[PDB]
Amino acid sequence: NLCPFGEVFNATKFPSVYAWERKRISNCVADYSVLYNSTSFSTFKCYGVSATKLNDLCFSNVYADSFVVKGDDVRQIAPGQTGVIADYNYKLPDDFLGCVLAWNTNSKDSSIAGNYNYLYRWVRRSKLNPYERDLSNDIYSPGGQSCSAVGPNCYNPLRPYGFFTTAGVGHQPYRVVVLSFELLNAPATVCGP
Amino acid sequence: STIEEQAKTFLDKFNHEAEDLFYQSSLASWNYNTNITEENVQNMNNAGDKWSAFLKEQSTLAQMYPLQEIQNLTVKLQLQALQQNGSSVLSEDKSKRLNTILNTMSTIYSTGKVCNPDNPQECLLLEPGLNEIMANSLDYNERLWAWESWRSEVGKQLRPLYEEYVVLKNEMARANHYEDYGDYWRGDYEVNGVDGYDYSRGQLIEDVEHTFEEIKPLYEHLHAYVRAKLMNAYPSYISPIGCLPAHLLGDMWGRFWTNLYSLTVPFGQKPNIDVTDAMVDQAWDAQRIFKEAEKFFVSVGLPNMTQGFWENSMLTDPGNVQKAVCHPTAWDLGKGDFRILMCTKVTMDDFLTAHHEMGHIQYDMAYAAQPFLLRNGANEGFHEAVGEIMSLSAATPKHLKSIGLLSPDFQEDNETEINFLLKQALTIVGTLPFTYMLEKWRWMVFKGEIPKDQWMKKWWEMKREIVGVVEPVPHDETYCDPASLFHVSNDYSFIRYYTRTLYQFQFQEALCQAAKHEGPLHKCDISNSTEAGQKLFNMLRLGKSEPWTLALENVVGAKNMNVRPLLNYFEPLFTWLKDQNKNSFVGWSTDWSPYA
Ligand SMILES: *[C@@H]1O[C@H](CO)[C@@H](O[C@@H]2O[C@H](CO)[C@@H](O)[C@H](O)[C@H]2NC(C)=O)[C@H](O)[C@H]1NC(C)=O
Ligand SMILES: *[C@@H]1O[C@H](CO)[C@@H](O)[C@H](O)[C@H]1NC(C)=O
Ligand SMILES: *[C@@H]1O[C@H](CO)[C@@H](O)[C@H](O)[C@H]1NC(C)=O
Ligand SMILES: *[C@@H]1O[C@H](CO)[C@@H](O)[C@H](O)[C@H]1NC(C)=O
Ligand SMILES: *[C@@H]1O[C@H](CO)[C@@H](O)[C@H](O)[C@H]1NC(C)=O
Ligand SMILES: *[C@@H]1O[C@H](CO)[C@@H](O)[C@H](O)[C@H]1NC(C)=O
Repeated sequence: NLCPFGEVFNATKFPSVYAWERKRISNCVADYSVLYNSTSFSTFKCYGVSATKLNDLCFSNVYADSFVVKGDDVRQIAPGQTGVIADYNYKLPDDFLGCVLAWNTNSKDSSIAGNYNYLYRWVRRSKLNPYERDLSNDIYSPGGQSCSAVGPNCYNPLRPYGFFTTAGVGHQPYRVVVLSFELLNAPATVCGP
Repeated sequence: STIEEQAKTFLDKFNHEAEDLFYQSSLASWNYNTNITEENVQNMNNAGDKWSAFLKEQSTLAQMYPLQEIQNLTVKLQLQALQQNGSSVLSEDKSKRLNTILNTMSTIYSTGKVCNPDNPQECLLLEPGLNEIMANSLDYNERLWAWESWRSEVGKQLRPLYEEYVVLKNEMARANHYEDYGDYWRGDYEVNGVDGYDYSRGQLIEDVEHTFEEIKPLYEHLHAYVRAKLMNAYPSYISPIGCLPAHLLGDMWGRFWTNLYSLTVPFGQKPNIDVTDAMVDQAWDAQRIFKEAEKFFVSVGLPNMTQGFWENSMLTDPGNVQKAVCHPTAWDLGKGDFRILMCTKVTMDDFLTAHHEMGHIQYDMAYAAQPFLLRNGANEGFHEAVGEIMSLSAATPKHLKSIGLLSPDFQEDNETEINFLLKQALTIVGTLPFTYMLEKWRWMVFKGEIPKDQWMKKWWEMKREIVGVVEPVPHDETYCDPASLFHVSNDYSFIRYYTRTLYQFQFQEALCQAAKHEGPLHKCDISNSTEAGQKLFNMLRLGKSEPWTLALENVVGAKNMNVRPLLNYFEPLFTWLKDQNKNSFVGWSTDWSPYA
């Protein structure tokens, strides 16, 4: 059985970073070679394991998380980083065994007038815990206080990205997939060829 | 819930929104300037209107934040830049009156025309009719007619309006906690709150005067030299003792002395340096010119250009049906978009202008990491200075030979250097007194020292004392001569051109000192010197986030503007002029007038 590499990486639509989707992979033979003649990865970095050793390892459980981020913020998807995305949207633990893949997708996620279909959170009361998701729509009083209208110092937490075709390489969309696998005393699920 | 913490989030919001709308406005403006249609004009006007409205509403909510409870200086700088009240403090009627006055003055300046008697049909505008005769003609009477006709059919209609203008502006200044409008203009150079790097608004005046006191000797000699040559051109019109008539100084107002070069060449048998023919021979295009400029900038350590610059810039005239403006400009649209717009042609002048514009782009590229409000130069003179030092470096014979554009057999003789130095002097040195006198007159009329009835009487007194230029026809009080220039009649400050000139020569000598140059400073090149590039980048990266005194010290090692490098640059011409002026008299007397 082939892997669903053509179903996760060839999807029609990707979710926003604040509402990222996680998928579980069943029994599979990891044949990455069917992905080489179609796309090239601008960022491919693995922590805890060498990328060339995936052919001789079998994982207890595998998860794939998908989202889309700006170009300059791709560096924030790492164990010990700090910043807006790392604190308020997606946080990764320090003891992380997995891989991160990121590729440029300007040709279809950008436009001449601008795409505004991707949102992210810019203010939150406290920093996030690893592997957590928040879907609130409150009004962010900076100092704790109560307000029921969007006016002075009461800001909605979500703001949209700005994607233009003629923008520079730091402001171009990038699609990011995080593959996280565990090694426990359980029967193996995904194995190499 | 400190006010400081509440203001940080507000600034974050403001930056994020300002990026997007500024980008939209810039894109619309580019679409206009590349391609002229009515629809493009409408789109530009819409975008501009939205950006002005957004800025005004943002300023109106910013005043909630008191400035005296903030300790971070970046935050105070941003808030102070955003909290300026503008002209909105005046009542609605007065604001409407002021806008009407400004629009009327701009229109009348831009549409005025004159024509000589007995020819009611053929009337010439300022451009390109009056400029051609002013810059090319050799007849006394035609030049006098043009000068007086332009200053008697356009100035008179400006004298009453300008009057009201002054009063209105003064009131606005006094509602902004300023002494007068001159203080408002001078406030750009003010820095306070940092220990050891402070600058008062009224200090600048003093320094300017001090600097001018050291330029008076050299200029004086140059003045004498020019007079002698002019005595040959107009045998019975110039006194050997007095000043120079105003209608014989190249341009209309006497701002530059460039056009006199043909009449004042030291050695006319030696042709100037010109490389256009070699450019045409080797089949050079615009793309080659810009590639050469990019290589020159790379050689000193600074980065390359991104793919957007090559893909989106318009380096050639579109021609055919399309019409576009051909004034060379460098655009920073934001969000990592940099462009250059110029109608390139194969000539040496375009070769130098490409370097100028690319220096602009490099400076704009250096400080892209600063917040939105701090994405500008330290003051209004750094931007252009950076532009001009590169053009100065790129025109040397060494650099021309290095890129395979001049014959290796070419050997320089001191006559050619003297000619080049005189040509540069007639454009650089001859404009400083004019600028200083104009700004001093404007400052003193705003301050209230000169009463209204004594305006013109002062204007031609200073001209005979500082610049040494006399009037050919007596002028009554009804005239408004200073309003005849573009900058005065369109509300633009005029001191940037002096600090700009001193700063560029301060930078050049400091950069050449780190490249281990040996010899005169007028033959320096900075190619293959990474130390000079690092020293320049240290200043370029800062932006407006620091006081300009620190920015200057990071390059030259001094905290204030200085004039010694200019004299060091022009020393050989100084000694040559001193040698040849042994028979003429140096200086002028005010009492002589052409009609006396
Ligand atoms: C800056 O340095 C480079 C590298 O030394 C120079 O390029 C060489 O120039 C010489 C002649 O000046 C040529 O013979 C070489 O072929 C060039 N390339 C190399 C790799 O040596 C360059 O000329 C220098 N710039 C200036 C203005 O002199
Ligand atoms: C210039 O503007 C006209 C106006 O519609 C447009 O048709 C034309 O395509 C434009 N030129 C370019 C190169 O976009
Ligand atoms: C001012 O705030 C900025 C925000 O990043 C911070 O980097 C800087 O250190 C602050 N200034 C001082 C003096 O702490
Ligand atoms: C002018 O500015 C001061 C302080 O920024 C403010 O108190 C005053 O209300 C402003 N004037 C206007 C436009 O109301
Ligand atoms: C600049 O561009 C050239 C040509 O592509 C390249 O060789 C060089 O590595 C680039 N980097 C710099 C800043 O020199
Ligand atoms: C140039 O140098 C020669 C000697 O090499 C000298 O005789 C001549 O006077 C110099 N030219 C000038 C303008 O001083």
